[PDB]
Amino acid sequence: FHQSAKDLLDQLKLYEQEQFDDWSRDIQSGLSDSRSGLCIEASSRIME
Repeated sequence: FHQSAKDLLDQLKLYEQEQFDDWSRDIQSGLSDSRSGLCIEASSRIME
């Protein structure tokens, strides 16, 4: 049982790391490209 379950645990951890690797890059790219560039503050409107 342990042999099987342990190997599964290793596979689970490897998948997690792969998804994190992408996730970290994803957010860093988004910010550095289009969402870190001096976010425009919210403003109210009454003219329209």
